[PDB]
Amino acid sequence: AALDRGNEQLAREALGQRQSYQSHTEALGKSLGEQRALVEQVRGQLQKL
Amino acid sequence: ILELEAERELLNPPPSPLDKKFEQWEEQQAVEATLAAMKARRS
Repeated sequence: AALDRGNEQLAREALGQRQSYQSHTEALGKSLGEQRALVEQVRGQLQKL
Repeated sequence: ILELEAERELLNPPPSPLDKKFEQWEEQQAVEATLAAMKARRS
């Protein structure tokens, strides 16, 4: 919505701002991809014991 | 007093001046558009 004015500099500022949040989102998405795969195996071990 | 004022500011960071400029611009756009519609509707 901010690009409507026609000043692309503020658009560049916002786009450069969101990149840190994108990087953080990817960083957490990487960690979840392995924690989810590990908790299942722990649950299986408990079930057999 | 200043120590406590800064210490509570550290825990919850204040918003960036860029955010304040953006929200001020949004408010100005909203009020300008609304007053334009105000002038156009009675006409």
